[PDB]
Amino acid sequence: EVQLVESGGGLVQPGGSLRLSCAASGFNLYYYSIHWVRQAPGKGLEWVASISPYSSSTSYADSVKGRFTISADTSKNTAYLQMNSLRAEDTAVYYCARGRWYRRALDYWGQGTLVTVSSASTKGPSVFPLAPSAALGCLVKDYFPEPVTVSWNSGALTSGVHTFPAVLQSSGLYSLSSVVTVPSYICNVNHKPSNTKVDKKVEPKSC
Amino acid sequence: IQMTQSPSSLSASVGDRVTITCRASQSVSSAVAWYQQKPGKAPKLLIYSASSLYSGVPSRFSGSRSGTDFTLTISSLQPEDFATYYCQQYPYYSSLITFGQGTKVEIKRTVAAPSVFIFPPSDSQLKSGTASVVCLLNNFYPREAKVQWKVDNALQSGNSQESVTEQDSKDSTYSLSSTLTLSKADYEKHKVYACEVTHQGLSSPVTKSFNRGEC
Amino acid sequence: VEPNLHSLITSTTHKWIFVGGKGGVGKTTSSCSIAIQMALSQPNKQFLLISTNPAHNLSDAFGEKFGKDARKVTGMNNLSCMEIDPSAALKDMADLTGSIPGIDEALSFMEVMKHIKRQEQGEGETFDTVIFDTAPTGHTLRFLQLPNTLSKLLEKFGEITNKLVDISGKLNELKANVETIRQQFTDPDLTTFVCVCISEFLSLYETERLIQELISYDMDVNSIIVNQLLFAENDQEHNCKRCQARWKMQKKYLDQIDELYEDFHVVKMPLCAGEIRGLNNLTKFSQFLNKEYNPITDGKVIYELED
Amino acid sequence: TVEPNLHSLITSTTHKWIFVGGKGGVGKTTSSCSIAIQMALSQPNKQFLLISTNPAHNLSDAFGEKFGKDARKVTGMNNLSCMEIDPSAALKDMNDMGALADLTGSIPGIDEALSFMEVMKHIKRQEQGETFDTVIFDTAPTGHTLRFLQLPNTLSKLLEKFGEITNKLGISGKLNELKANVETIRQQFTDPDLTTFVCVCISEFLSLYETERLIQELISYDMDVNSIIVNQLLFAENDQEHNCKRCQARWKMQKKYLDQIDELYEDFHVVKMPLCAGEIRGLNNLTKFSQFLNKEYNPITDGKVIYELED
Amino acid sequence: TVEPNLHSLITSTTHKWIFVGGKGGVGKTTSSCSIAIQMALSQPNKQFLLISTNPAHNLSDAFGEKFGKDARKVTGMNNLSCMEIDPSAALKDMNDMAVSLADLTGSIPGIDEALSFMEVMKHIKRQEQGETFDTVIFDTAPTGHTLRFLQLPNTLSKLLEKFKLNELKANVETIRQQFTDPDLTTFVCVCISEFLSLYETERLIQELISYDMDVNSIIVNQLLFAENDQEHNCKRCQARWKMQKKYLDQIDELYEDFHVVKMPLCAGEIRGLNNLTKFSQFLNKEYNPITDGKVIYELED
Ligand SMILES: Nc1ncnc2c1ncn2[C@@H]1O[C@H](COP(=O)(O)OP(=O)(O)OP(=O)(O)O)[C@@H](O)[C@H]1O
Ligand SMILES: Nc1ncnc2c1ncn2[C@@H]1O[C@H](COP(=O)(O)OP(=O)(O)OP(=O)(O)O)[C@@H](O)[C@H]1O
Ligand SMILES: Nc1ncnc2c1ncn2[C@@H]1O[C@H](COP(=O)(O)OP(=O)(O)OP(=O)(O)O)[C@@H](O)[C@H]1O
Ligand SMILES: [Mg+2]
Ligand SMILES: [Mg+2]
Ligand SMILES: [Mg+2]
Ligand SMILES: [Zn+2]
Ligand SMILES: [Zn+2]
Repeated sequence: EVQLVESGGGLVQPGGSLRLSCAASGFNLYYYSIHWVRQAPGKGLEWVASISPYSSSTSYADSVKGRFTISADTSKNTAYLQMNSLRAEDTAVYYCARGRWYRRALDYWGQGTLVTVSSASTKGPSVFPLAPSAALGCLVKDYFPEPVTVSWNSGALTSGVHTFPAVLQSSGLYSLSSVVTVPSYICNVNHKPSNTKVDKKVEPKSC
Repeated sequence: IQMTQSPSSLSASVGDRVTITCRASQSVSSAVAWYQQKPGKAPKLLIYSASSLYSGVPSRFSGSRSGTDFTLTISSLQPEDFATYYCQQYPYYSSLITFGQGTKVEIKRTVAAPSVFIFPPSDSQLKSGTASVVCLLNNFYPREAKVQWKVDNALQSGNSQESVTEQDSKDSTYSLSSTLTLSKADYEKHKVYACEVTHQGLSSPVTKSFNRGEC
Repeated sequence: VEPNLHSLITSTTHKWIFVGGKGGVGKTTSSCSIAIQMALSQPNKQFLLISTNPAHNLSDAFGEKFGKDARKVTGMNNLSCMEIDPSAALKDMADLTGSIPGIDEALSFMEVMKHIKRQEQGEGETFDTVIFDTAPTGHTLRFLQLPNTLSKLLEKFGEITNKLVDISGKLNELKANVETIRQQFTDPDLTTFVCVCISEFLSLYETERLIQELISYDMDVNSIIVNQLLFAENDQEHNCKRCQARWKMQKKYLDQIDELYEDFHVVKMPLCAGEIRGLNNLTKFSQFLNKEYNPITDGKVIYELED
Repeated sequence: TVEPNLHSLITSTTHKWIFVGGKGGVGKTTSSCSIAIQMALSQPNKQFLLISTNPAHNLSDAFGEKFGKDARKVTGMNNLSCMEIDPSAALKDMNDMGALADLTGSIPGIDEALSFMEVMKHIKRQEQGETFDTVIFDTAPTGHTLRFLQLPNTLSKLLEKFGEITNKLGISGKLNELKANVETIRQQFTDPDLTTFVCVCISEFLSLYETERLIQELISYDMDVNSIIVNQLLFAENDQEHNCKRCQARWKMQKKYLDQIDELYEDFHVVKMPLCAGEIRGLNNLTKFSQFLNKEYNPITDGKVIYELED
Repeated sequence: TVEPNLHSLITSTTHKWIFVGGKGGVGKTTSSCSIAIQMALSQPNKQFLLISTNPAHNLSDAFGEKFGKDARKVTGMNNLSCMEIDPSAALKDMNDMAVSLADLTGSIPGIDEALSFMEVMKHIKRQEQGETFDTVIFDTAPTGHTLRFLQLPNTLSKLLEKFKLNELKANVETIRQQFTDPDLTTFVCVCISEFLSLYETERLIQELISYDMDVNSIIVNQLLFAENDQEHNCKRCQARWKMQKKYLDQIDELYEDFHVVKMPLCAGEIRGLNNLTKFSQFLNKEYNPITDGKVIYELED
C-alpha cells in the first residue's frame, strides 16, 4: 500500500512562488529519502532535489539551487518543495519519488503534478470546426495553461480519433487539433484550469 | 557528470533483442539504475545496481556493466515493452542524481503512405478576425515526413506549426497536422492554398489544395 | 529495594535525570523508555528528553526528526525531544568553533542553564523534568564535571581579567549560575543518574568505575538497568548452545551485580527478538521498567514487537 | 571483487595510522585489539602501538593488565604495546614539568586534545629519533571521534586567526612550529597509503544509519575508508540446531540488513564476524578471534571455534 | 463506497463542534462518549470537551464519576473532560457575580438550551481572543429539543436583526457561520434499526440539512447480527434480527452518501472508561460480526 501523492501544481508568473506537497503513505518517510524529479514538455527526466531526514541532509540540482528548498514534515509524513524565483524553464511535470538509505534508485513515484510558469493569463479555448470537405475535426485554439482533454460524441466515438499534442504559439497560448475519420458529430473540449466546457457541432459545408 | 545515453531512438519489431547503452563520464562503480516511462505515466524502476533485477520486473530485462559502460538488454521485445527508457547514476561519493537523455523504443512495421486532408479556415474563425488552415497527414509510417505550404505558388516560412501523434497502438502508425496561421487580411490577399507532402511511401509528392471561398 | 524504577517513574521531585553507561548497552532505548513511562504516569507535567550524545539517536528511535528546538513526540502530549546541532546553533548566536572538541558538552551545559533560568523566573518555554540520553561513560563524566571545572576556571579568569563593559560582573553572573547547577545536580531529590549496562565483563568494570566516579561528584545513582538479558532457562527452548553458554555467563555476573548493588534498583530487561523502535514498541518495552519483567510470564512480549 | 577481510591492511608495510571506530558498543575495542594482534603476528620485525582515545578505557580490561599514559608491551608478545592516556597524569608530568593541570584536565575536549598531542609528539620522534612503526587507535564512539579527526583541520584554521591576533595583542615561532606540525599530521591523515579508518558496526537498524553518516563524514575530510567490520553476527542458519525463536528472528533481521550493507558497500572490504559463545578477553581468546579478520570466517567450517574460547 | 466508519471524523483536525444526536434511547450518550474517547486517543496533543445538553444527564452515570457545570477531566484520560450544566447552580453563581428569581429562571422551559448556547459563546469568546478546548463534542437531548438548540443561532441573529449589543450580535453571527461550516461543525446521527426510529431519523436529518448543518455520519446501534451468533436459535433474536436486517438494507440504500457505522448489541454493560473504550473502537475500524464477535461478551463487569 506504498504510494506517493503530489499536489500544489498550478500556474505562476515568472519570479513568483509555488509550494508543492508530496503526501506519503504505506511507509515512514523519515527512514527513506524523498526526491523531486521533473520533466519539461517533450524533454527527459531531471532530478532537482532530495531530502533524507535520517541524516538531516538535503541536495539540489545547480539549475534550482538557491531558488528551491526541499523539506519534510515527519509528523505529517509529507515532503515539500518550495519553489521561489520561478522561470519559464521551470515549467515541468514534477514527480516525487522514494529512495532507500542503501539504494539511491527511485522505486516508488507519484502520479506527477503540473507546474506552469508564464506571464500569460488563464484563458479558455475557442473551438472552430474543421468541417469535412472522410476526415473532420475540431481546432482548439488559444488556451492557457495545459492541459486540454477532448472527446467525440461524449465518448461514443473513439475509433479513428487522433488528438494531437498541443503546440505553444508565439502568443504564449496553446493550440491543438483533434480529428476523426468516418464514412462519407460533436467534439467535447474540457479545460479545467479555466473551468470551461464547450461542445461544438461539426457538419459539412452549406452551399 | 554527464551520462550519455545512446541511441536516442530505435525502431524494432516484436521478438527482437535490443540493447540500450549509457556511458558514464567518471567511474560510478555499479551505482546505475534503469527506468521505463510510458506516455503520461511516471517512470517505473527496472534495474538497480547495474545488473540487479527489481521486484516484479519480467526476466527478459537485463543489465550489465563494463567499466563506465552500462547496458540495458531486452532479450525479446513484447508489445508492452515499447516506451522510453532512462539510465540513472547515483555514485556513492556524491548525492547527485543524473539521468541519461533517454531512448524511445518504437515499433517497426511496413511502409504506409499518408492519406492527406486539407481544412480551410472555418467561417466561425474568419468572423473572429484570424485564419488558420490545417493540413492533415493520417496514419503513415515511418515518422519522417516534410510538409511545405504554397500560397499562389509561393513557399511559406515561419508561419506554420506541426504536431505529430504518438505511435497508434494497433496501426503502429503516426499522424501529423501542419497549421499555417495568417491574419484574415493576408488570407484574403491570395486565392490558392496548398500543402505539399513528401514521404517515402509516395512515388511523387501529393498535393491537396482549395480556392478561397469557392466552397 | 524493588527491581524496578517505579519510584523514579512516579517521582514528583526530580528535575534532572541522566541516563548513561558504556557504549551500546541501551542508553537511548532506556532513556526513551523512561521518558515515556514518566510522561504517561505524570500527565500534568511536561517532559523533555535531550540527547547529549553528538551522534544523536532520538530521531532514529522514534522515527521522526528532532532538532535544537524542542518538539513534541507524535502520539504524546507531554514528551518532547531535543537534538542540538552545534554548527547550526552557533549560526543562530564560527564554524570552526562548532568543530572544537568539547563544544557538544558546552552547548548542552548552556541548554541546562537556559532551563534553570526559565524555571526560576516562572516564565518562558519550560519543562518540569529533563531526561538526558547521554554520550557514553567517558564524555558524560566530562560533562558532569563541568560545574566543578567551570567554577575553578572562572576563579582564575578573575585575576587575569582584573589584569586589564564591566566584565567582572559577567564572571560573577556565571559563577552564580554554575553554582546553582552544582547544587541542583548534587541534590538527590532533584537529580539522579540511571546507569545502563549489560551483564558482560567489559561492562561490569566500566559501570563500577562510572558509579564510583559519579559518587565522588556527589551525584546520586540508585538505579541500574541490566539490559539485553537472554533468560535462556526460561526460553522454553532448552537447546541453542550459544544462548545457553552466553546466558550462563550473563547469569554468573548477574548474581555479582545483585550482590554488590543491593542498595540500588537493579532492573533486568530482556534481549528482544524484535526491533525496539517507534512509540508503540518503545512503550511496550518500557512497561518492564515500571513493573519487573517475569521471564515465565511476560516472555511473549519478546516476540510481540511490531515490525 | 573486494575480498571480505583485512588481509591487505594486516600485511601492509605503508600504513602508519589506523583508526578503528564506529557507534557505541559495536566492537571497536575488540576489533582494534584483534587488528593490532594480527599485524603484530604478521609483521614480527615491526613495533606496534594500540592507543585508546576513548576516555572510558577498555584495553586494560580486555588484556587483564593495567595500561596508562606510558606505553607498555602486552604481556606475552614482543612487538605489541598498549596505551591509555590519563589527562590528569599527562598534564601532571607537564605540571611537574600544579593547579593548571587538574583544571584543564577535566575540560570537555581534553581527551581529544591530548590524543592529538600524542600524534604530534610521535611525529617529532620519527623524524629525529627508533619508535613505533604503526599506531592503531581504539577510538571513542562516533560523535567525539569525529571531533578528533577534524582537529588537524580545526587547529589549522584556528592558528591562522590566532597568529594575526596574538601578534598585535601581545613566541611567534612557537606558532609556526605547531602550525607546520599540524599540517604534517593532516598530510598523513589524508594519505590513503599512510592512514585508514576501519569502520565497525552491527547489522541492526540503529547502527546502519549512524555508520553511513560516519563514513560519509570521513570521506568529506579526505579520510581513507575502505573497510567495514560487521560484528556480532548470529549466522543462525549454520547452527545446525536450527531452533531458538529469538536467534532465528534476530538473525532474520541481521541477514536482511546484511544484504543492504553488501549492496551499498560493494567497493569496501566487508568483514563479517560471528557472535561468540564465550568471552573475547585475554591474550589467547582475542588472538583466536582475530584470525577471522585475516581469513574470512566460514559458518560452515569454523563453526565450533565460537565455542572454543577459554573460560 | 463511503467507508462504514467514523475514521475521517476521529482523525479530523478541522472540526471544532461535533453534535451527537438522534431519537430517545438509541445511544447518543454511549456513542458520544465513544466518539470523545476515540478522538482523544487519536489526537493526544489536543484537548477535547464532552458537553451534555440533555437536561437529564448521563455522562456521570456512564463514566461513574461526578461531572457538573464546571468542566472536569475524565479519570483515566489526559485530554478528555465532561460537563453537565446544572441550570440552578449556573444561575445561582451568575446571580452571585451580579451582586459582586434566579431559581425560577432556571426552571423556565428553554433555559437549558439558552445556558448550553451560553457555554458555546463562552468558548468562542476565549478562542477569538487570547483570553479552553480545541474540539467540543455535544451529547445532545433527543431530536426535538436539540433542533431548537441548533436553530438558536439563526433565531437570535434574526430577532436581533429586527431589533454592547453589537458584541452580542457579533458573537451570535460568528456561531451561525461556524455551525454552517462543513469543516468545523458536523452532526453524527445515532439510530436503531426499528420502524419508529427510521422515520424520526429521516425527519431529523432533512431538518438539519435545511439549517445548513452538515451531517454525513449515521450510527446504526444495537444490532443483533443473529446470523453470526454461533447459536442460530433463540426465536426472539432471529425474529427481531430478521426485522433489523430488513431495515438495515433500507438505511444502507438511502444513505449511500453517508458513513453508515453499524454497532452491535453487547451482552455486558457499556459503562466505565474500560468498556466504553472497548466499544468505541468499532467507530474507527468497522465491526466485523464474523471476527470481532467475541468482544460482545468481553465487557468488564
Ligand atoms: N533490550 C533490547 N533488546 C533488543 N535489542 C536492543 C535492546 N536494547 C537495545 N537494543 C538495540 O541494540 C542497539 C544499541 O542500543 P542503544 O542504542 O539504545 O544503546 P546506546 O547506549 O544508546 O548506544 P550509544 O553509545 O551509541 O549511544 C540498538 O540498535 C538497539 O535497538
Ligand atoms: N564478536 C563478538 N562476540 C561476542 N562477544 C562480543 C563480540 N564483539 C564484542 N563482544 C562483546 O560485546 C561488548 C562490546 O564490545 P566492545 O567493547 O569491544 O565494543 P566498543 O565499540 O569498543 O564499545 P564502546 O563504545 O564502549 O567503546 C564487549 O563486552 C565484548 O566482549
Ligand atoms: N450497543 C449497545 N449495546 C448494549 N447496550 C447498549 C448499547 N447502546 C446503548 N446501550 C444501552 O441502552 C441504553 C440507552 O443507551 P443511551 O443512554 O446511551 O442512549 P441515549 O440516546 O443517550 O438515551 P437518551 O435519549 O435518554 O439521552 C443504555 O442503558 C445503554 O447502556
Ligand atoms: Mg545512544
Ligand atoms: Mg571501546
Ligand atoms: Mg443520553
Ligand atoms: Zn539462541
Ligand atoms: Zn436471544
